[PDB]
Amino acid sequence: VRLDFSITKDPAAEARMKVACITEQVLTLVNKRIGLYRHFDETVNRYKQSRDISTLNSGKKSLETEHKALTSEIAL
Amino acid sequence: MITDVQLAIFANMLGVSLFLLVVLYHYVAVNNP
Amino acid sequence: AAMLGLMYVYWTQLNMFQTLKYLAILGSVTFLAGNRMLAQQAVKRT
Amino acid sequence: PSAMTVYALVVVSYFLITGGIIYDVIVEPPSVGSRPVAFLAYRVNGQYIMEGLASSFLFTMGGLGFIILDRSNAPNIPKLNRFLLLFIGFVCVLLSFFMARVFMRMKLPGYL
Amino acid sequence: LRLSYEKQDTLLKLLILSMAAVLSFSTRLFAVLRFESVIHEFDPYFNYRTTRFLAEEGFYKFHNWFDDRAWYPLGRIIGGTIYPGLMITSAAIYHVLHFFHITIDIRNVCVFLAPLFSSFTTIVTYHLTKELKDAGAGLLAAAMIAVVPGYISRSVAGSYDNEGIAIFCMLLTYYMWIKAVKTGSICWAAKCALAYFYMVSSWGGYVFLINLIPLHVLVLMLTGRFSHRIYVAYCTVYCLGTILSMQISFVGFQPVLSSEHMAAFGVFGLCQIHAFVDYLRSKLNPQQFEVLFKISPWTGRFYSLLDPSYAKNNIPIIASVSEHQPTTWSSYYFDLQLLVFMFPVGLYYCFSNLSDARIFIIMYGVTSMYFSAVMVRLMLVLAPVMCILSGIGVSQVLSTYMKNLDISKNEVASGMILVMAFFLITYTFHSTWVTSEAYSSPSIVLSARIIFDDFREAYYWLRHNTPEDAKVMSWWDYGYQITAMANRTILVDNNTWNNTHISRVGQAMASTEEKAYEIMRELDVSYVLVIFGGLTGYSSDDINKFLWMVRIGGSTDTGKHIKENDYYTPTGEFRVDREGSPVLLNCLMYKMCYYRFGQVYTEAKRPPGFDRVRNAEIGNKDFELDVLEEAYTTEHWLVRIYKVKDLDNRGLSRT
Amino acid sequence: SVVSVISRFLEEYLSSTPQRLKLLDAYLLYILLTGALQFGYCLLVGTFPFNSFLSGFISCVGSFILAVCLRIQINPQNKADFQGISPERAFADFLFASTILHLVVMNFVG
Ligand SMILES: CC(=O)N[C@H]1[C@H](O[C@H]2[C@H](O)[C@@H](NC(C)=O)[C@@H](OP(=O)(O)OP(=O)(O)OC/C=C(\C)CC/C=C(/C)CC/C=C(/C)CC/C=C(/C)CC/C=C(/C)CC/C=C(/C)CC/C=C(/C)CCC=C(C)C)O[C@@H]2CO)O[C@H](CO)[C@@H](O[C@@H]2O[C@H](CO[C@H]3O[C@H](CO[C@H]4O[C@H](CO)[C@@H](O)[C@H](O)[C@@H]4O)[C@@H](O)[C@H](O)[C@@H]3O)[C@@H](O)[C@H](O[C@H]3O[C@H](CO)[C@@H](O)[C@H](O)[C@@H]3O[C@H]3O[C@H](CO)[C@@H](O)[C@H](O)[C@@H]3O[C@H]3O[C@H](CO)[C@@H](O)[C@H](O[C@H]4O[C@H](CO)[C@@H](O)[C@H](O[C@H]5O[C@H](CO)[C@@H](O)[C@H](O)[C@H]5O[C@H]5O[C@H](CO)[C@@H](O)[C@H](O)[C@H]5O)[C@H]4O)[C@@H]3O)[C@@H]2O)[C@@H]1O
Ligand SMILES: CCCCCCCCCCCCCC(=O)O[C@H](COC(=O)CCCCCCCCCC)COP(=O)(O)OCC[N+](C)(C)C
Ligand SMILES: CCCCCCCCCCCCCC(=O)O[C@H](COC(=O)CCCCCCCCCC)COP(=O)(O)OCC[N+](C)(C)C
Ligand SMILES: *[C@@H]1O[C@H](CO)[C@@H](O[C@@H]2O[C@H](CO)[C@@H](O)[C@H](O)[C@H]2NC(C)=O)[C@H](O)[C@H]1NC(C)=O
Ligand SMILES: Cc1cnc(NC(=O)c2cc(S(=O)(=O)N(C)C)ccc2N2CCCC2)s1
Ligand SMILES: [Mn+2]
Repeated sequence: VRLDFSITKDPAAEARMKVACITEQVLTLVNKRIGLYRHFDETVNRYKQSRDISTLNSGKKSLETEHKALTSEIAL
Repeated sequence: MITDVQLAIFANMLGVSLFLLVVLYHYVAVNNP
Repeated sequence: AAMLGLMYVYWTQLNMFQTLKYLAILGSVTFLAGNRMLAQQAVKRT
Repeated sequence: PSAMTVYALVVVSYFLITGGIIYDVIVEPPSVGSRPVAFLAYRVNGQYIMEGLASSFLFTMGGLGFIILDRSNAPNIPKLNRFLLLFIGFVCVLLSFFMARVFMRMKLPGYL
Repeated sequence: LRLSYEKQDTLLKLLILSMAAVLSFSTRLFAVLRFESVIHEFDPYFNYRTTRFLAEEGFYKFHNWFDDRAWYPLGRIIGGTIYPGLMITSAAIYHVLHFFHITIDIRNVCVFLAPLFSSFTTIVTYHLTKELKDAGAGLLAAAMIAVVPGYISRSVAGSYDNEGIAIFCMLLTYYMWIKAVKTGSICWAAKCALAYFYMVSSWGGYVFLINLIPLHVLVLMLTGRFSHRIYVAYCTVYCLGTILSMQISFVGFQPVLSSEHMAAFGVFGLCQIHAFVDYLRSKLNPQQFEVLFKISPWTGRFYSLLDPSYAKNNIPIIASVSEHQPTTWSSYYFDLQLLVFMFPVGLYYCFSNLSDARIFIIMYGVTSMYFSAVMVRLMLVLAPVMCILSGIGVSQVLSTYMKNLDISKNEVASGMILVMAFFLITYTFHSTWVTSEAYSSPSIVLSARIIFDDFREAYYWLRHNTPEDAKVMSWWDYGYQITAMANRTILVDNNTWNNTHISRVGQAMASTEEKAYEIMRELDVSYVLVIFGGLTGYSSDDINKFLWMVRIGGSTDTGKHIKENDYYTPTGEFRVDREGSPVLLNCLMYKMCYYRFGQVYTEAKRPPGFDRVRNAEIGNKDFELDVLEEAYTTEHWLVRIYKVKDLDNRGLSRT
Repeated sequence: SVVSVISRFLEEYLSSTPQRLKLLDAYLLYILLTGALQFGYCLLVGTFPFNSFLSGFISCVGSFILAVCLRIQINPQNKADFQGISPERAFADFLFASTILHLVVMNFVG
């Protein structure tokens, strides 16, 4: 697999590969973020939250959304 | 070794499973996004 | 050039079991170098 | 030209060949049963003319049925015509695939 | 679920392909589970005895090789008369294992090489059909190829013949040609020339490849679709393929001076005469262009395939073999079930969308079908192409009925997938049954469990209890075995490359005792082996095929007194009872096939001396062979070996 | 009477054709001539060694055909039938095919 053995390099073909890889990173990040946010909301908001763990979960979700926005800007 | 009947039964089951799996593959093919 | 020379050295002396191995080696060297040079040429042409 | 007009010829030749026309012409078999029984007793390749043409015709139907079926699926077809066409195709398919099996069983008792 | 569409798709394609491969490799494995792994029938006994001599002794000591153990006075050359394809694929597969210290036997990698090459056929078929159309309709071909009953008959575990390994080469060559026509790359064409070379060296049916290709290009040239792709591909394949083909010593200078390979050449010259004209038209204008505007004949063998009656009239040896007669409605359906129906639908779907690749599949199917019609043995070529067509048709129907489903009218749409699944199942069942019951029976092990292994006991006796320089003479049918098991020097072999020596042997049989003894002295024959088969009920007795012996001995200059319509009775019926013709009751064949036989009680309530096969009593009840003293007679009287007596000592007329 | 058209055609083919393509035609003419000479000598004397002439003639027909194939693929105008076959991937293919051809020719000749 590590041997290219290609004489002519075409930009569109590599562009498609890179875009698909970015779309894979983004989809994995969205799945991880939904799983984290849902797990935190289910395990920290049962009967008592004290607005401490919820604030940390909101900060982590904001950081994840910021990283996803940065990746989207990079792909744009 | 292996009785002839046993081999025949195994062949039958494998063939039927392979054909059902091929049909399932056609269904998955059409359903592409 | 060596590959063509071999095509003549397999006439006088060699048999089809030693010429093939030599070709399997010289051809591989020729192929790898050729591919590299061809890639360079292609890039220059564009 | 007329690309289909060629598929018609090919199908006709296929019907003639799968009815063992070559066997009939080469080694003329009497088309009679010795009360007449159409099928040969046990020979894997023993063809009377009646066993041959009748079996072939079934294969040709077993093909035209599918062609009729696929053709019916075409859109913008009145429901009255589509239903009749699909019925004919299904009948030709099932009937050919059962009649051929029965014929094979009759020609070679002990089948399956 | 969580798996992406890509991963799921590829894991399904891989699963199905692997399953199909295993299925194919494990359905042509019946003759081995029942009886031990031994090569069977008349041909695989020569290929084996040759691959063995090529394994121990280097290739260079087999390309030229004079075998002085067949056609005793003459001697046949094995180095330049056989296609060295199977022997160099088996020797190589055995050497690689030895290099990996597997140390398998040469009689065990030579029996399981047909099923192994029917496990690579599946992959090649899947691709050859993933080229004409989508992958969707490629798998459905592989599995059907795996379990096609007609193909399985010629490739069971134990049939070491270049007929289960030929289909693979044909498929590979077709895949290469289809890729060359589709893309036009010089490399692809080359990789096709090489496949043809590896197919012209293993299968004698390579004239098909140098006659379907020109046909294909001619059609892709009469309808107006001849582009530079086909031109480049065809020309490259022609040049390289022909030059490679001439290498093989058996082919010699056939491709350039024969009327079988004149097609390719003609289409070559008509290819050029076309490309150049097109080029000229492009660079000119209508007005100016308007102003400017030894070879051998068709050998009888291959000609018999065109004229289906030529064999009967002229060649009295190609019509003998059972598998040389036109196919009936009971062979096509018996060997190919549900494929015969699918063939017209596959054709129609091709004709609907003509393309450069398809116009080749249609031509192949149209030709192969007729060739299978003429002779039952050709069913090799027919089954794979039919299977490919079937793969392209059922899948299309399924695809048409797979979109209608709401999940992807609904009741009608399902009714089709369900019917198709039922048809596929029925096909798998019938295929297993056909492989099991009938197309799997050991040739040298007559069985009814009771086992009759006389065909081996007599040969072993010969191999151990005769002088090391005997000359066992028997009908050309058993020549391959006697030289592989008995290990004697049989007078006639199975290649039948001399139609006068075989005629000689024929004359030596079905003749008076004197004439026979006189003919059995020039060749220095010592022993004589005749397959009686009368006491056991064997269908193929020597007497049963004695008509061919009388009809191939009285058709040469040396002998004509043996004219047919003389062993028959006044009413022309071949009766071997007491009312039969007197000459018949006196020929050497019958005299040595019923010696001291009119005493045994073969049946419960029948006359003593009865014959089970012909259901008639013997005529010459008691007689004494003048020249042939008995030497051995197997327990079931299935094979009797006599021994020509030497010239009388005192010089008397007799013996 | 039919020489004016021939001269016009040649003139056209001597301005409307790019360089590095005429050279291919020259080499092709060379092969066509070596082939013509081979065939002429064969006709003049006949063939005692048949495989000698046959493989010393195919070694030219095959080369000629490979050259024509390379000229076809290299030609920019004919870049619609061939998709994704760059000139370099054509030249390398030609070289490989030629190597096979010559090896087989050496094996076949005496
Ligand atoms: C029955 C029968 O027949 N049989 C056969 C057999 O068979 C068999 C087989 O074989 C087997 N097989 C095997 C493998 O084994 C088997 O088989 P099977 O089973 O079957 O299996 P398979 O095969 O595998 O499988 C099968 C399957 C099938 C096939 C399937 C099929 C399928 C299909 C599909 C098919 C198809 C079909 C078809 C038809 C196709 C078609 C298609 C289609 C589609 C259709 C369509 C159509 C069409 C047409 C199309 C069209 C198209 C289009 C497009 C259109 C077209 C268009 C156009 C435009 C066109 C154009 C036109 C134009 C152009 C005009 O089994 C079987 C059975 O069992 O076989 C056999 C064989 O073995 C055979 O036999 C043979 O034969 C032959 C022939 O014959 C002859 O003879 C005859 C008879 O008479 C005679 O004979 C007798 C007896 O003998 C006596 O007796 C009397 O007397 C007389 O004499 C005649 O007639 C004839 O004629 C002839 O002649 C023969 O030949 C052979 O013999 C041989 O062999 C033997 C044994 O081997 C021996 O012994 C002897 O002796 C001989 O030998 C010889 O030969 C060999 C080889 O061949 C060799 O080796 C040796 O040595 C010898 O040789 C010598 O001699 C010769 C003589 O000939 C010569 O030639 C040579 O020489 C050569 O060679 C060499 C080498 O080799 C070389 O060397 C040389 O060269 C040199 O010299 C020269 C001089 O000149 C020079 O030139 C040179 O150079 C040199 O070189 C040298 O040197 C130098 C210095 O110098 C150096 O350099 C170098 O290097 C060196 O090389 C040459 O020349 C010597 O000499 C017998 O026999 C049987 O038959
Ligand atoms: C998948 C493609 C390959 C399929 C392989 C199938 C095997 C077919 C081989 C059949 C043999 C045909 C006859 C033949 O090979 O000729 C043998 C030389 O004998 C050999 O060299 C046999 C080599 C077999 C492998 C060749 C690979 C083909 C690749 C072409 C570039 C004689 O050559 P030599 O005896 O070496 O010549 C000696 C004198 N000279 C001066 C001429 C050198
Ligand atoms: C069992 C034996 C039975 C004998 C049957 C013989 C048939 C076998 C030949 C199979 C060839 C199939 C290919 C084929 O049919 O091509 C089709 C239709 O167009 C044509 O092909 C026209 C010529 C048809 C014959 C060409 C080859 C004749 C025999 C080959 C030597 C393409 O037609 P198109 O050119 O695509 O349609 C254009 C028609 N217009 C009206 C638009 C002009
Ligand atoms: C078949 O019989 C031949 C004839 O004797 C055997 O050939 C002999 O093989 C031995 C090997 O041990 C050699 O020493 C002899 O020289 C061979 N004989 C001649 C005349 O050269 C052959 O071995 C036998 N095949 C077997 C036993 O499988
Ligand atoms: C009694 C026999 C049993 N089996 C035999 N062998 C052939 O009949 C046969 C052989 C070749 S061949 O390629 O080996 N040729 C020798 C170069 C080609 C075609 C052949 N038949 C196919 C249809 C009719 C002729 S003879
Ligand atoms: Mn064979």
